Amino acid sequence: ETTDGVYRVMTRRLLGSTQVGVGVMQEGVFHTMWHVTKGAALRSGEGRLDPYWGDVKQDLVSYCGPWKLDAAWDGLSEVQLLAVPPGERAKNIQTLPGIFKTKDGDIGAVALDYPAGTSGSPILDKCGRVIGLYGNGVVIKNGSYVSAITQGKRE
Amino acid sequence: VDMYIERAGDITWEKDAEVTGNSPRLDVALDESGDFSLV
Amino acid sequence: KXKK
Repeated sequence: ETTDGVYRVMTRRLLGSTQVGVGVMQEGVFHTMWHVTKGAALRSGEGRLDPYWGDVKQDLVSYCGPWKLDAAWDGLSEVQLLAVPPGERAKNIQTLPGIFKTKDGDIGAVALDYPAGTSGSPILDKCGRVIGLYGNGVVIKNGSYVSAITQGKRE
Repeated sequence: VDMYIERAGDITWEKDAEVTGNSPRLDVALDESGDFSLV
Repeated sequence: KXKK
């Protein structure tokens, strides 16, 4: 019910489902972006996952316990987006991040474009550790997209 | 509204992967509601 | 983005 892995986040009412995002189950905690769930509870099979920690400024939320993903981009190496697009199987895409330069420091950023419901897909280092989640970013002049590598703090 | 999760795979680095995308160097600001914007 |  909380087995480790990457998951789709779906919504359904009376008709079919829609994939609104993706997230990571690790160490019994589900990790996704705030804009995917708006910080609301999730169903997993017969069970309920309750929000535990989150921050709208970071655009992150964890379920069942505190944020567990602590790996950091090394600022140097290529990474992989494990993209889980709506209606498509999970695929690994390797890229060298660029940089979001902010007044509070630099953040790695990936220039990869996927549908909105791919939000929350994990970005990985060469050891397979999740160094952040995809989907909070900017649209540049030509209409293409750059996502921050958004990572929480493991307290 | 039923918001629910479904497993979609294992989290593994793929050896010999497709490398793509550029590496843009952008000046951005982040507001208190989580929006990034270009400066 | 098919910014979020």
